[PDB]
Amino acid sequence: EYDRGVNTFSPEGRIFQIEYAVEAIKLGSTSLGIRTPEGVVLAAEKRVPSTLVVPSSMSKIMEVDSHIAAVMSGMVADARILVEHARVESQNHRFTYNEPMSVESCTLATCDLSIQFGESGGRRKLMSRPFGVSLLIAGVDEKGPQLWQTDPSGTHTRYDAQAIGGGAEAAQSVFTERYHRNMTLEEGETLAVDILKQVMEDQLSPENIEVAVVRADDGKLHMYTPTEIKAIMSR
Amino acid sequence: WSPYQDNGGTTAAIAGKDFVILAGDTRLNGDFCLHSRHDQSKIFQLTPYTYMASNGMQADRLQLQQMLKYRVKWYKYNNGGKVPSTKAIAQLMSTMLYHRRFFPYYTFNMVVGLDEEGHGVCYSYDAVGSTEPFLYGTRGSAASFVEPLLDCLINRQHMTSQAPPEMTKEETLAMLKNAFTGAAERDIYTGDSVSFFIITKDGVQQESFELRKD
Amino acid sequence: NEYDSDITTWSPTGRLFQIEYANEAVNNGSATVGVKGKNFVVLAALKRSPVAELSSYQEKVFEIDEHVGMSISGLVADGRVLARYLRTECMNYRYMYSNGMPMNQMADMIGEKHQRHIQCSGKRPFGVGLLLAGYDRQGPHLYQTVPSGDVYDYKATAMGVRSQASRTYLERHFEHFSDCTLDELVTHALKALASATSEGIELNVKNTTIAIVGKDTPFTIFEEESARKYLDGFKMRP
Amino acid sequence: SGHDQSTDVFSAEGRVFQVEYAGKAVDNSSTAVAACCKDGVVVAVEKVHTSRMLEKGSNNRIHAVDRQAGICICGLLPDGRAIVSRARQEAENSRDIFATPIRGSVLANRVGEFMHAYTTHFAYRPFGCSAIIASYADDGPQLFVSDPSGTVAGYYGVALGKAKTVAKSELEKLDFSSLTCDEAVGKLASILHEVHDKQKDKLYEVEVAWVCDKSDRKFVHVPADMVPAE
Amino acid sequence: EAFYGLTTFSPSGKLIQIEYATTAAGKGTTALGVKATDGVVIAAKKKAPSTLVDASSIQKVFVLDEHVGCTYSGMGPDCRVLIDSARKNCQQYKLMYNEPIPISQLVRKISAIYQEFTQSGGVRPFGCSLLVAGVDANGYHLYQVDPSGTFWAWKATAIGTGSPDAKAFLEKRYTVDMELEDAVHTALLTLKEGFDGQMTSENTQVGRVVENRFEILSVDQLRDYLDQI
Amino acid sequence: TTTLAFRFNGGIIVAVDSRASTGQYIASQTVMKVLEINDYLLGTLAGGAADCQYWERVLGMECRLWELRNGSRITVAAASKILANITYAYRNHGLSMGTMVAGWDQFGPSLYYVDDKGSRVKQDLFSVGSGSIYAYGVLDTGYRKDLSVEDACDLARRSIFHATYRDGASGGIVTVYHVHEKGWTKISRDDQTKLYHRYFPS
Amino acid sequence: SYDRAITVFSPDGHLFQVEYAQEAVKKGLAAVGVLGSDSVVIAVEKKSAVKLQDSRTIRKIYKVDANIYLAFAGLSADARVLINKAQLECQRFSLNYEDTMDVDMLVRYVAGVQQKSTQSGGSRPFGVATVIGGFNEDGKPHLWKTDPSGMCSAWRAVAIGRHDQTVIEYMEKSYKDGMSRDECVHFAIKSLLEVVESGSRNIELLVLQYKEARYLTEEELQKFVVEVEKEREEEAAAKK
Amino acid sequence: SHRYDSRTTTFSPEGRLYQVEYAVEAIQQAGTVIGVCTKDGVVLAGEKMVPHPLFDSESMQDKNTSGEKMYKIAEHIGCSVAGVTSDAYALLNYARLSALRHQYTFQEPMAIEDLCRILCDEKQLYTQYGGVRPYGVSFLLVGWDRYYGYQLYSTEPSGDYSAWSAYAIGQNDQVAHALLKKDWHESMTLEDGMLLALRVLGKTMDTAKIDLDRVEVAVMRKVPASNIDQLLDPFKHHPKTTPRFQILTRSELKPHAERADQAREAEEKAEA
Ligand SMILES: Cc1nc(C)c(C(=O)Nc2ccc(F)c(-c3nc4ncc(-c5ncccc5C)cn4n3)c2)o1
Repeated sequence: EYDRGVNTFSPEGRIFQIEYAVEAIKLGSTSLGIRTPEGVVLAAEKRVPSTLVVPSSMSKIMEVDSHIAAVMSGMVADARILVEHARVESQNHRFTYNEPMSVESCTLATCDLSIQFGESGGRRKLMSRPFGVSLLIAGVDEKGPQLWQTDPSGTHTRYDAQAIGGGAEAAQSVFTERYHRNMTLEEGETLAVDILKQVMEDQLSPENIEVAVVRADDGKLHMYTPTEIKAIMSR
Repeated sequence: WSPYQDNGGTTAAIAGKDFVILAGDTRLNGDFCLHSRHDQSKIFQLTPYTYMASNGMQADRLQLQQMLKYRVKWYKYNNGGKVPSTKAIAQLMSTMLYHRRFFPYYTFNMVVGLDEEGHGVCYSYDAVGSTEPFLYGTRGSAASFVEPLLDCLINRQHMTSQAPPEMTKEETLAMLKNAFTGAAERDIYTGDSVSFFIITKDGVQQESFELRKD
Repeated sequence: NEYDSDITTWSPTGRLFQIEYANEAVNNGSATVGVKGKNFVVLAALKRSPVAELSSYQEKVFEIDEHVGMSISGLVADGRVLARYLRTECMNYRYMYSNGMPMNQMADMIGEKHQRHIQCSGKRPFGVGLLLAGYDRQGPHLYQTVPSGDVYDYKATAMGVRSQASRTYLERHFEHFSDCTLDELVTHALKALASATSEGIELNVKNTTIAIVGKDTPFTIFEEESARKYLDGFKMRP
Repeated sequence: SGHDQSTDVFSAEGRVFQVEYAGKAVDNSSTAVAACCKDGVVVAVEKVHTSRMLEKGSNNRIHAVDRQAGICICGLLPDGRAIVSRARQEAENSRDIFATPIRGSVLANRVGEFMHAYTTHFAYRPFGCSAIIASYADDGPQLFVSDPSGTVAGYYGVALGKAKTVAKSELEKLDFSSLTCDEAVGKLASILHEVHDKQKDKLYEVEVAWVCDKSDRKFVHVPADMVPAE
Repeated sequence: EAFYGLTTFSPSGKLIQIEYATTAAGKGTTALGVKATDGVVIAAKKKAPSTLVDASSIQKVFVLDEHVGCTYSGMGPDCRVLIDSARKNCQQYKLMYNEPIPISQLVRKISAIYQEFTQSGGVRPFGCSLLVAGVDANGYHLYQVDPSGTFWAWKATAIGTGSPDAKAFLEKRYTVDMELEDAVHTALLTLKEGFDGQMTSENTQVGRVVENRFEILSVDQLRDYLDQI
Repeated sequence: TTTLAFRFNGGIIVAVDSRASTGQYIASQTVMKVLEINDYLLGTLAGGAADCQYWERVLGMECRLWELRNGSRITVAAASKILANITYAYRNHGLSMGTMVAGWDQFGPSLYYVDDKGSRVKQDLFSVGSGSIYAYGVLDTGYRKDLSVEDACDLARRSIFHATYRDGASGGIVTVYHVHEKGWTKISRDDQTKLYHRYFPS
Repeated sequence: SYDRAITVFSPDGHLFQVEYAQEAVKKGLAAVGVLGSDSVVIAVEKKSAVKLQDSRTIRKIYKVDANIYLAFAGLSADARVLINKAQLECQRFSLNYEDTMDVDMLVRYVAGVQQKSTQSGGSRPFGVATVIGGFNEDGKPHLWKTDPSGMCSAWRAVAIGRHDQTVIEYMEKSYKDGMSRDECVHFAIKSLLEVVESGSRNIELLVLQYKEARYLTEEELQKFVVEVEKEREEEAAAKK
Repeated sequence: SHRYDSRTTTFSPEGRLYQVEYAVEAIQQAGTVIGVCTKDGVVLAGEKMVPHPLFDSESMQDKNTSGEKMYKIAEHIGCSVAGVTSDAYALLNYARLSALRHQYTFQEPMAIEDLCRILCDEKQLYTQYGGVRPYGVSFLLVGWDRYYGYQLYSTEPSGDYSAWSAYAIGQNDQVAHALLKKDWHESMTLEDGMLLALRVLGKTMDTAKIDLDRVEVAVMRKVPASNIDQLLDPFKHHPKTTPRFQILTRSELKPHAERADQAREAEEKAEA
């Protein structure tokens, strides 16, 4: 329906398109992110459409840089372009300033694109709609391990433990407890895998999901292979 | 009419263990006259631990200083108040110098600052941006005077005498004063008064030193 | 009601309904209170509280230059669009005239930048209100911008959700601000701000930002670390 | 129906409804009044404060456009700011291209022309503000008014705002042939206090400007101690 | 700037905007044209809105160049656009080929604007049907373009209000071996038969192309035939 | 400037001097001519130091982007074509750079030379620079495929040392890099005069 | 120019234009591509042999690159305009890098175009879902599938076109890992024919091996369709 | 304004593009034209409107390029149009420009399948951008090339094209379909092909004793090459025979018309 435009305001003040695009997020796969003094952890459920897909092609966890990972939810068609944008901006920040970009700067550079929607072209070409995707960036820079979140609004927010996608409501319930500030990375592993176990219709299998971890001292991104996830489930 | 001009002057830095001594002569000369003897537009402070000292054309360095200052301010605003490091500033300046490659800046630059482990390092650029990190270095019309002198008292090559102890702030300051008093007596365009900047960890201090006014 | 479909449509009563809706976006943002003294201006913003172990942190206070600063309320995804522009313009001005842009000129710039977006079809008004805080030759200035494009030079103001109580407090002490000193200014601002929070919530270092800008003082933000000088001793004494 | 939704639609009787709705929004704004006193012009506007913490000098509606011409925008303040900026771009050109101060009537013509280029297109909305241009060029004192319709007209004494009829009935009885600005700054200022209702808005204040020979033919704000107290 | 299309297909497959435009292009004054082995004759009817219209200045037979004429029936203000572009395309041809443009190319060029407006963005179709006539290297021609963009190579036609009867009369009084003056006479005669009063030298306007050129008839020349029919 | 790299059974060997002369004055004796693009490619700097540094840094950004997107390391044949296109686009803007990209992709080792006019050749023996004419002489007469890694490194070091000794535009510190299937390692880095009393003793 | 937003969010968070394109896909001709051990095969529905189409052959599996073949499902004209873009991209890639485009990069570029369509002004999404098969320059057969939504994904035996879920969920429980070259041609027919009419002249098959892709001729296809129908009728006699 | 946007290029709830369906239903009322692809030529036989007593023909010199229904696109490509007449001319000019630019670039006659694709991409382009109505016209291209000999393609007002051996578009085209697929064999000469055409044409507009004012025929075959001036490019091999598209007058159709109605009465006498 096209009665109200792409830029109209609702009587409650929130733009219609961004209010609808946030609703499309709860239709996607869930995802997590836990920040800890040792590192940050990103867990997600691939939610394959069939048993035939080679699952390593629908990786919900994309590497943006050797120290910056990003997990998404919603419609994974757009999130790929946000990730290419973050990769280009991070490589530029390494080419110009000769040092790893800061995670908050990557999130800023992502929202800077995600806001540029409208209809009247004129000078610059715009997006005809917001991205129906809520990213989740995690990384390790000098400010320690950091987890940032992004909405289709263009609004970036630093967190400590967040959940996006469908089963995020009960995920925040599991969050309010079972999470102190100074946990161990293994504790984060157990907690995240438990959450995934709790809020998914499928059965948690080492090939079903995907987990990535970024450790502080190493300072590198370390995507887990199914066997390592099996090692976590066996605990 | 050519859009270029050389306003003489010279600068020279020596990096130590936990400090850097930067020095620039305060003298500005035009075509054939002498504009000023109190020119302080050589050494420009970017961040509390980083400076850029440039020679050559004066308008070009007054322009490049503002471009670098605004790039530093953008970096500070995007990174939540994180003042950039010397390494980042030096790479940024090389990138900036090469963008104006076809109508270049007529400056020869040095980005003098402190590294992360505390050690001090200097950088040196060409007109187009060939950076090279090093421990001392002079630029300007008085380069070929001061450089071989420092080469001989710091590197201590060609002397069969065990290496002396590591030079401190006062000793390095005195050595650089020697170099400038010697270069003010054989170069016609150099020296009315030099300004020294001692960059340490607990801030920076500043001193002046007076030369011959001929 | 079919006269709110566009920003370029006048209701039979001469009303722009899209802008009256955009004002509801400001009337639902996080509360902020600004207080202007004789030589200092103090902004106090109420950020989001931690959920018993976890701290969500979002930037509401911005620094625009050495002497300026702004606290936004409403949709932040517009506050950044405006802060980038204000920073760019204060830099373009400090590059030409090598001195800080006067507030009486920056407020007009913000007003025009807003108005340019409420007169075409393919646009929409910024659903964000600003609290500008500055100091220049003429002394401290505290403005407040709305979505419609207006700018108001205030003596003391407050905006955001349930900011009416903050204003009801401020409209008793706003006559003595030209004499209260810095600590007294920040205390008035915090007392006015804590009068807009929920019932069982009180002010503490976890959910408050304090920005200050004055004569010999560049714009300094204050978060948890040094907010305690103004925040650790603080009671909402009725 | 839909015949009153865009500016490019003539009604069945040849009326552009959107501009009538625009003028309806000016009919509800703060009061303004102005007098062309054969040796100068005096504009005086009512500022209705919604808040008693507002610094004096905020929301001033009288803006200088050249040395000698000024604009008082009765109506929507943001749109008046756009018109003031356009008049400033028009007055600086004649001072730049043509080395001469812009004549008052030409400025009024240009401001009207610009206000009317917004009531022809389907993608714009008419300005919600009526301008009062007070100029004193080498052609004598001039007082013009521009409505959101884009129509300009020169007056001897003009009244705008919510209370426009009773405040205009005051200007009929002034002389305007022997009236001097030095007394008009009292007369018009008192007219606004007489017409102003005070059981609706608890906060109001009168701000008046003038351009005559005493101010070196320059549009300035009145000296503070020249407006009667109430 | 309203870049979308106004005319669009309908469930029945009709560009119904074009049907409205072709009805609007048949309400104007009646014009007609006939052919003969020696030349073409165009005859319009200057319906004066009032006695204060200066019948000298209103014109319905437009010269396009030394060899082409035209007349319309519909919205005059629309036909001005097509005449102004047709003269330009007739001069651009003489500029590049140094030869009087043949009629067929002229009609293909101006029938390309009808179609460009029935398929552009934010514009409505034209509402005037032309009657082009003239000479080229391969004889005399009389075409009749339409708002939909089509064109036809008639031999004797009539457009406007009162066309279905004017063409009926033309079916009967036409002859395959007509000389030129016969054509002028029959044009004026079928205009009179449909004329509401009696036509004067300033109530009509004819143009007859003879052997190299169009040459709109003057007032005295047009009179010399009016008082002889 | 003197730069050389030759291919043998065991990998690729790069070797450089470390001096940058501005006409007749020696700017520095520690310029780093081998710009390690990534952990698998080696590019060398010859000609304009600004141009080479900048464009090889751009190429090291583009190889990293390629790896990020596809998830596989870039190959030498494609990493060398990027630089050839970059250089060929500016063939009429006055660049001055001749570089050598040497890598070990999934097709064994490859060594390309990319010029300042877009030239791009693939041979197993290169020596660019102003003292290059002194390397070839000592390089062509000792080079053969089946050299041991130390014997070939010695050939490269003794070949750069003879270019530093006869040429005024080369000298300083001779440095030798080795490119094998696991990556690359800096073999040695020695002063040009301590070599003189090591090759011609007494 | 005309750039009004067409694909906008519905009051439930559903892109009506994308769902409507994915509906126009379901009304097309099927296409079943399976992945074998050392060769990948693709089968297309070849609408009919109407005794009126030119006796000359025209193929329905399009050669996007010397080693990458494509088979679409949906609207035919948009399918051709997408194949042309892909063929231009392969040849630009093997001009900026001297290296033949892998399959995966081509799938990513085509999915990028698909997605850019659903976020541009004045353009509706392409109504095509494609299966892209091929070999890298080191063997490694790859088989990918894109959607009008732009979400590409690598499969092991995929079907597109009408009755999509039926064929997929049938041949997922009858796919053995690591089939032979003559297994695939039997497994491609036996699964595709579960949706097509028994007519043997509306099937067009392609086998694709390392550096060799040849189409299976009429009698070659008959030899296998008879074996397939016999196995199916045997499975039926086993059902009852 | 954006409220009166008809939105031509949108997907309807059932993936159907309404405007393209309406264009198809528009073409159905246009004139029927059929085209049969024989082994030594290809024929296009269509029906043009009833001749008013006052119609004239533009006295065109060299009348072999444009008839009332069939047109020439290049020396070896003819086409026939069905649908909105004045819209077909824009695409016809575009196709002429395309089939001339390829000959400017490559100096070889463009093959039918290349052009048929290059002017169907244009017809599709409007179905996806611009937001304006699509070209509501359908083609029949016939021509000869060294790649596949006599070809014959057919076009939809949606960009898709298909190669046919004998096709028909316009009024009652479902009838001519069932009639052409009824009788067409590979071993059919050109003159027997033409007999098949008119025969099934008269049946589609229901005329016994076919008429010669309401029919238009255009044949595309190879004639022996004509202007071979080998002495002006001694290294240019000119083929011995070149294709020539030719439109039939009254003097040369009447012989083929009297045999068509004679075959009609032949296959009519044997109905009892
Ligand atoms: C396969 C192969 N075989 C050879 C022999 C080469 C080769 O020569 N390639 C090459 C390409 C571009 C260049 F730009 C250069 C190049 N190298 C230089 N070294 C030093 C100075 C220099 N420096 C300071 C002062 C004066 C001078 C002359 C200048 N150049 N220019 C060399 O390639």
